[PDB]
Amino acid sequence: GPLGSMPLLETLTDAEMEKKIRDQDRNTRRMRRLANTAPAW
Repeated sequence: GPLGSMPLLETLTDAEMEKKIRDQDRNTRRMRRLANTAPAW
Protein backbone atom coordinates (compact mmCIF):
# COMPACT_ATOMS: atom_id res chain seq x y z
CA GLY A 1 0.00 0.00 0.00
CA PRO A 2 2.12 2.91 1.31
CA LEU A 3 5.43 3.90 -0.27
CA GLY A 4 8.94 2.62 0.42
CA SER A 5 12.50 2.53 -0.89
CA MET A 6 12.41 3.84 -4.46
CA PRO A 7 11.10 0.56 -5.93
CA LEU A 8 11.16 -0.52 -9.58
CA LEU A 9 8.20 -2.86 -10.05
CA GLU A 10 5.24 -1.15 -8.40
CA THR A 11 3.30 -0.10 -11.50
CA LEU A 12 1.27 2.97 -10.54
CA THR A 13 -1.53 4.97 -12.15
CA ASP A 14 -2.12 8.46 -13.55
CA ALA A 15 -2.94 9.71 -10.06
CA GLU A 16 0.36 8.62 -8.52
CA MET A 17 2.37 9.83 -11.51
CA GLU A 18 0.58 13.19 -11.60
CA LYS A 19 0.91 13.37 -7.81
CA LYS A 20 4.70 13.05 -7.85
CA ILE A 21 5.03 15.22 -10.95
CA ARG A 22 2.75 17.92 -9.56
CA ASP A 23 4.47 17.80 -6.18
CA GLN A 24 7.94 17.94 -7.73
CA ASP A 25 6.71 20.70 -10.03
CA ARG A 26 5.44 22.82 -7.15
CA ASN A 27 8.56 22.19 -5.07
CA THR A 28 10.96 22.87 -7.93
CA ARG A 29 8.97 25.86 -9.17
CA ARG A 30 8.70 27.28 -5.65
CA MET A 31 12.43 26.83 -5.02
CA ARG A 32 13.10 28.08 -8.54
CA ARG A 33 11.40 31.45 -8.11
CA LEU A 34 13.33 31.75 -4.85
CA ALA A 35 16.52 29.98 -5.94
CA ASN A 36 17.75 30.35 -9.52
CA THR A 37 20.02 32.95 -11.10
CA ALA A 38 21.14 31.67 -14.50
CA PRO A 39 21.62 34.70 -16.80
CA ALA A 40 22.29 34.57 -20.54
CA TRP A 41 21.70 36.46 -23.79
